[PDB]
Amino acid sequence: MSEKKQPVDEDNWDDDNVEDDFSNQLRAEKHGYKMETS
Amino acid sequence: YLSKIEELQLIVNDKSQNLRRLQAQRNELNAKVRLL
Amino acid sequence: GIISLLDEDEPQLKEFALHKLNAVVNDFWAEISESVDKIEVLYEDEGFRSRQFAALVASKVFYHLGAFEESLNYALGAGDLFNVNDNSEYVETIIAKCIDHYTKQCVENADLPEGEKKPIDQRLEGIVNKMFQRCLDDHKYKQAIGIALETR
Amino acid sequence: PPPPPAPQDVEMKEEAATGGGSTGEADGKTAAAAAEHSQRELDTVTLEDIKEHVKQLEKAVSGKEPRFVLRALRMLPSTSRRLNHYVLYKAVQGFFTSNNATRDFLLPFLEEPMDTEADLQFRPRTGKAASTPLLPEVEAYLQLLVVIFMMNSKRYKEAQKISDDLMQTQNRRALDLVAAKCYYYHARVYEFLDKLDVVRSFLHARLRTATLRHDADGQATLLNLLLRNYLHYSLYDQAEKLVSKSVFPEQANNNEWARYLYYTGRIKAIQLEYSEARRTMTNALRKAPQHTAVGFKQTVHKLLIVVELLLGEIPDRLQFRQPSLKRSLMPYFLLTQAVRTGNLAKFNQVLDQFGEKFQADGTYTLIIRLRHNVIKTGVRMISLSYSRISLADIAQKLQLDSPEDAEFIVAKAIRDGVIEASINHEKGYVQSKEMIDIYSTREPQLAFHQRISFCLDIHNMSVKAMRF
Amino acid sequence: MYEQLKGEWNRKSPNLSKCGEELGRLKLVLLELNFLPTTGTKLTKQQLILARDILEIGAQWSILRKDIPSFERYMAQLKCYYFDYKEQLPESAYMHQLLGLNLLFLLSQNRVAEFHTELERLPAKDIQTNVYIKHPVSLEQYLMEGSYNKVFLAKGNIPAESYTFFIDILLDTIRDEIAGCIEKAYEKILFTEATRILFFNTPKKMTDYAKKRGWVLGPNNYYSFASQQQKPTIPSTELAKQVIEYARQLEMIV
Repeated sequence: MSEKKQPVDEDNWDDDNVEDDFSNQLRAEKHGYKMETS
Repeated sequence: YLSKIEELQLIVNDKSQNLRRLQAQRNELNAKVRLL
Repeated sequence: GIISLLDEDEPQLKEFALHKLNAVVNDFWAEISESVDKIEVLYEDEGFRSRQFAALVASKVFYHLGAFEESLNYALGAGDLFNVNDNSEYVETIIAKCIDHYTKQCVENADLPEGEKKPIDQRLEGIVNKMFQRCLDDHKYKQAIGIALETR
Repeated sequence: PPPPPAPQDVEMKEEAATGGGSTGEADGKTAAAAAEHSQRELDTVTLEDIKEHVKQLEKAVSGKEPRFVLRALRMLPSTSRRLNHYVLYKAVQGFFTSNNATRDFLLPFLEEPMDTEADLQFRPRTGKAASTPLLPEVEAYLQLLVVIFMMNSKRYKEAQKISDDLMQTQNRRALDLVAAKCYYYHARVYEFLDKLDVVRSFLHARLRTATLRHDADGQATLLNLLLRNYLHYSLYDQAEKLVSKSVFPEQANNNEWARYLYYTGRIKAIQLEYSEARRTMTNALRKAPQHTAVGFKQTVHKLLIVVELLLGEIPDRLQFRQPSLKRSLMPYFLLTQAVRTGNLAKFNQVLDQFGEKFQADGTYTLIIRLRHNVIKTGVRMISLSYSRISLADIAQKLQLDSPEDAEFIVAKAIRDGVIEASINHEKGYVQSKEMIDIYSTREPQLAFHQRISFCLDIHNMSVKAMRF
Repeated sequence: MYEQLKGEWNRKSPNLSKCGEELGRLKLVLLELNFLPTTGTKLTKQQLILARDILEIGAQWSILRKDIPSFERYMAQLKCYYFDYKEQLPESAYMHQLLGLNLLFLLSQNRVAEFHTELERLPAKDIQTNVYIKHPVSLEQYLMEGSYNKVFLAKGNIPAESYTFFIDILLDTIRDEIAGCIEKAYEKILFTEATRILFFNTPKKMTDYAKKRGWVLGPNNYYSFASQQQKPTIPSTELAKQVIEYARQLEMIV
């Protein structure tokens, strides 16, 4: 039931929660360019 | 009203007497299984 | 916040606080529950000559919070205008518990030979002999002998 | 004229059960509650809330309410002939001409089952006669010639409060069960126009009268009314629950208690709480009854886990997301993304982008501590990460620019008690540690008392439920 | 009508008890008038608009005489002045900073939820405007952000009609929260971190701290104690008694 006030109102989808958890890390060369940085 | 409400509700509490009826069923089952 | 307006140490601003009480006490049921202590201050003060009304709103707020033996204490402390009421919630439930204490007290003192009792506090017996006359002069004496059951 | 036979059928199926059957279930019954037709009738009220009720349009106008409210009489055993009258009046809608006799002519129609005869003695038939006509009138609030009549119909329901209070007998386990619903609709129709003012004292004294003599499903439901009253308007009398916490019934309706704990979770959320508020939000969350009502958990869940957003330890919440809620959580998805991100310009640009939906929430408590939540997310992550970090590393990794406010951060984090981390006091430069080898053996078996004592509590509860 | 109510209008303090003469006049206002049961007809509330005015000025008297029961008294009067059901009043003059007086007093006495009912009673005038409120609420964000130096950055400009006593109590809630938070779980501080977190380089008040909290004033050096934790050995028999009542509760039930 919803007898309240509220009546007023996998391809990547599976990997999507991790994607937004991956949305803060080098999304996808500077990794590999760091090789020649030193 | 003034002093006439509580024992009516006490007889209502004979659902506990119905609990005794349930335990009576129980001990019936047990006594007769033991008879077996 | 209606009790901080009481630094005037006479009853003459306690009366304005009570004129606020009997106006909006049901809205301010949240407010008096902290003020239980100063209602005690009003009951303890014999110079506070409105201590009848102190015990009145004391039994009111304790009827709200669900205190019942202290509702009995300050129900006896409420005075002579206490029993006379004809209201259908407050006064009849608390005189129900009060004369329930009267009959269990008369049972315990009927279980207590020759005195050494708890004496009649000075605001019992009111609706005993006043609603008893309702039962008598309503010309059916079954309550009039039911009290004789209940007192032993 | 072929569809109105379906209200003709369900109407008689309702008041057959209600009138005759629950009157026979009121005569001598109700050992605890043998009025099973009361719960049957609340099921049919949910059925009239699924469907159109009886006569909102139904291809005609105003057929059943002038019809069936006559002639109940409760007499000599040929009152099934008055039921035969009720049944064989149904040639009027199919064959004859329908005429308008609702919402205007109802004012003597309600007085007809009293002015026929001394019908019967019990109030659930009176609550029937003022509820089962008038609840089919409330859900059409188009505010033109319909809402003043909801107003007067629930003034007759205030007369039903009067005839609930002075009716001669535990008929409150029918009338409070109907009155929960209809007093919610009271609050609805009263607050479709303005805030309700003396209806507050109506509700107060109505809570008072249901105190001990009949304390069955009235106190908790009227307290939901009072709670949502104090919720929709200014917030002064939550100290009333802090001083008069009498909120514990049998928790009967099994969803009333759930949403009750939800509403008081919003209360403790807006008073101040993380822990107790999030655990009663969690208990109401897992005490969601079903999903048989479309998308009604969803907006209320958006406002439910605001405190879990305020924890900072929340991931994206997407498992709840109705796709019809997506176009409304276009702010809220990026808001929990702003919880996962530590950006400051995005922390205020989500606000600068969605302040109107944040006002639709209307909770400033989230943004008054959500920056502090961002810095506590930072301190939880990095203080769980490294043993002896420096305050400069985390500080100028999160743009603090000075040692002394990083000192105040670490100091108020010790004051908030997450990690041991102290300062190698010369100019800052934290000397600290993590905490493994804290304890692992006698400390579980401290909590295992609560584990298995909770288990044996539920054992005895299943015993007292096996009793039924 | 009733001219002499205004007898203390514009000079604000020649004494304490001439304000007591005004207190007797407001006592006669309580005899004759009694603002709360007065329902409507809003010309019997215009002398109550005057009462709102001169009792805002009486709240200014309450901060002038330092009386905190009188402060909470007249502040609960103002709280009731926004509470009586004729909300359609002339717009209150000291409205912006009576909320600020109450809020900064609350911030001084360390409350935990009346802060948020303050954030709920009038939220819409907090972010857009009202520096008497807009400055304390972001100031609270800065206080529990991690800066007791935003205190002095702010005290650059906060008299705000006698918040001076309350920001002195705010200095007090700096210093006794230093008395707590000076070594909660610290190694050790020295004279200079006392000089940074504390202020007023050395009075007899940080010396009073070192001789008042049970403190070891080390050689230009500080320690909470010689072990800082009072050294934190039988977890068995108390849980054996727990086993007694635990087996007991598993008994009597099936």
